[PDB]
Amino acid sequence: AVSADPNVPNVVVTRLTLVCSTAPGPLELDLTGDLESFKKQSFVLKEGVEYRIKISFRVNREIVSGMKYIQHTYRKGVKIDKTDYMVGSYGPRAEEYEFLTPMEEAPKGMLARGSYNIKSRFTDDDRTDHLSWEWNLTIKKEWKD
Repeated sequence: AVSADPNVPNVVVTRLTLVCSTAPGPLELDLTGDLESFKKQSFVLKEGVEYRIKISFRVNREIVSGMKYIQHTYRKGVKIDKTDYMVGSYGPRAEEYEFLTPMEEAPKGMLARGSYNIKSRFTDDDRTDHLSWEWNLTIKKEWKD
């Protein structure tokens, strides 16, 4: 046999980047198969840093007009705030795309320092949900020192 039905998906979060003004670098997270490693590691940051998010996703099936990027800030198993970032429509033609969110200040404060489990659900207008994972955000005071 020379094939096993790879089930070519339409739109799925290929990778996740995180740039900033004083960060160590664009943290890249894997969102293809090895996702279990997310709960094993977190993202170190500083008290409420203004960082942007770059989502990447392949589109080789149909045009998904109405893509959305949600994210629930879960704390110790307790959702405290969640929002939906409208990405935009994307038609298949070559490879994935590179979305970009504005600088989002994280939670700051002496107690704000710690790991923050987040719930991101990659879906569209309403047809269905492309993919969703969970990663913790470890806040700090001088991650860039």
